Amino acid sequence: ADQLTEEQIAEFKEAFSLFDKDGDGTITTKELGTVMRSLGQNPTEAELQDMINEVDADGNGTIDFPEFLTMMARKMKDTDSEEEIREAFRVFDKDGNGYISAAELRHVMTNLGEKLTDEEVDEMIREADIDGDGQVNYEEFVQMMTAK
Ligand SMILES: COc1cc(CNC(=O)CCCC/C=C/C(C)C)ccc1O
Ligand SMILES: [Ca+2]
Ligand SMILES: [Ca+2]
Ligand SMILES: [Ca+2]
Ligand SMILES: [Ca+2]
Repeated sequence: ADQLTEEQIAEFKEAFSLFDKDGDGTITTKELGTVMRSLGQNPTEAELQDMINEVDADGNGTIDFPEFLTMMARKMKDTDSEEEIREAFRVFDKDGNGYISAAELRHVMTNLGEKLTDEEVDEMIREADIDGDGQVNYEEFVQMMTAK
């Protein structure tokens, strides 16, 4: 009956130590690839794999913690985006009473570009999602992103 639970939040908290679990403190593609299990199959990493090494190839396909927070901070917007996404609810979600499915989401992602994989969302939304029915909405948008 309860959709929001503390357990769900703990997942993100635990994942924090999961990345460094490999060693004392290090962020590498191997660590990220591990998360693939919780997501079953998230190409998002496959395509990015090259992107990570490219920008990370400055010294090694690994990123230090001091830079990890900065990178995630800029890449991921704080929870304050909730208000910003609020305006996007009407435009992003025309139906309003309805939610965007994975199939419809793909069409939107296509218009954006093709830098990332096309399957990332199709499979990521399939496993990582408890419902498995794939659905995106304003309420979920806030939980989707959380830099802090
Ligand atoms: C540094 O590159 C990395 C960035 C992230 C951050 N992860 C994300 O941004 C997940 C992608 C969000 C998918 C959005 C789908 C919408 C259209 C519904 C994780 C690991 C990394 O290696
Ligand atoms: Ca490490
Ligand atoms: Ca680095
Ligand atoms: Ca929709
Ligand atoms: Ca869902």
